Amino acid sequence: VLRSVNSREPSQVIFCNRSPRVVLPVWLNFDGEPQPYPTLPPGTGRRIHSYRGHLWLFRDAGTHDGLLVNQTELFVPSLNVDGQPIFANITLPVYTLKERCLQVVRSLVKPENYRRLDIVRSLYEDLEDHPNVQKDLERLTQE
Amino acid sequence: MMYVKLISSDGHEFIVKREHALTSGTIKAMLSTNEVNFREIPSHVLSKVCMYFTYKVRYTNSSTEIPEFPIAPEIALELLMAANFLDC
Amino acid sequence: MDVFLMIRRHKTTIFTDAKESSTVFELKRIVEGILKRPPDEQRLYKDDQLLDDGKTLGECGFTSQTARPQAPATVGLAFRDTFEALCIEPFSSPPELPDVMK
Ligand SMILES: Cc1ncsc1-c1ccc(CNC(=O)[C@@H]2C[C@@H](O)CN2C(=O)[C@@H](NC(=O)C2(F)CC2)C(C)(C)SC[C@H]2CC[C@@H](CN3CCOCC3)CC2)cc1
Repeated sequence: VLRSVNSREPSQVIFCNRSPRVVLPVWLNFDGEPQPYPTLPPGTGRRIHSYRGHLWLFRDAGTHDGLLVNQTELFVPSLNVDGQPIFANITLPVYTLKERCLQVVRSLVKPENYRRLDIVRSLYEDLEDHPNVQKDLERLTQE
Repeated sequence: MMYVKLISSDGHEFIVKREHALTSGTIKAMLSTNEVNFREIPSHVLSKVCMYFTYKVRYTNSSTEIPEFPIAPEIALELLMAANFLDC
Repeated sequence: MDVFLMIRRHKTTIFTDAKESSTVFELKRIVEGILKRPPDEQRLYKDDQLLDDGKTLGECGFTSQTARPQAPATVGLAFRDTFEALCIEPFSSPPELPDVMK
């Protein structure tokens, strides 16, 4: 269900990274398969050529933590008005404290050593449940 | 506004807005005196939890660009355990 | 522009926000509603420097850069015929990093 539409109608977009992360843009192709695009460093913007009805999501390039674009999960280019580009402002979500702690711990501990940490077993499983695009697409489809 | 007192294991008293504290479903249940004691959370963790409450209320549903919530490596594991318990 | 503070005395820490343009005096009014002590019984400090009631918080050095929600700025408080000495007890010390986190 979540797939780009082959509109063939050009739409110019500014991918504007307003996050502290290196951002990976992800394009959902016409079969709903996610395709990675070039990364954007923190504090950078790029004018890119996309199409109306196309679907994009944004993630941390190294960790795949999910990011927000114009305050939501999915970005769909629309029609350009006045020759103005559509802005896609990529930002951090407000992560839960638990998820942010999981991010930092994963950043420090190799997955093979998660089970060495002195914490309850359910948190081993939470640490091992790394963020990933495919699961979020399934969550979004069901919504 | 209404304030609650959250007390760490080492006896530090943290006075925060109730609306901020209710970010944690655990704390809401513990409140429902106006004081909550955490026998397992020391102040170098609970102070950071209160900063998170402030951070969440300020930036949730905000269009300003959102800064990262910072967490030093030396507190990360205990803060994870507190966050798991507090459900926030 | 809002500023975000920890108002600290002894082993008490108050988390609150205020305007950069609001005054030290208006902040003591905040403290009064919470701690039930009058402004004339309060002394507020930035680091070791006592702060004048007329001065704005920004003037004292509390700004968006220094007083953020994630990293709040600390305002020292001393209560009183003699005002006590400013004393803020530090937070506890984190343990040593687990080896798998090194
Ligand atoms: C610099 C930068 N920084 C962060 S992103 C970014 C960037 C960089 C290049 C662009 C060019 N723009 C698109 O590729 C827009 C985007 C999306 O809308 C799909 N797409 C199309 O062009 C689709 N084509 C069609 O739909 C039609 F032709 C109308 C029928 C396709 C994908 C079916 S064919 C396009 C061809 C040529 C371009 C490569 C793009 N390679 C691959 C990824 O690595 C480098 C770039 C892919 C195959 C855009 C953004």
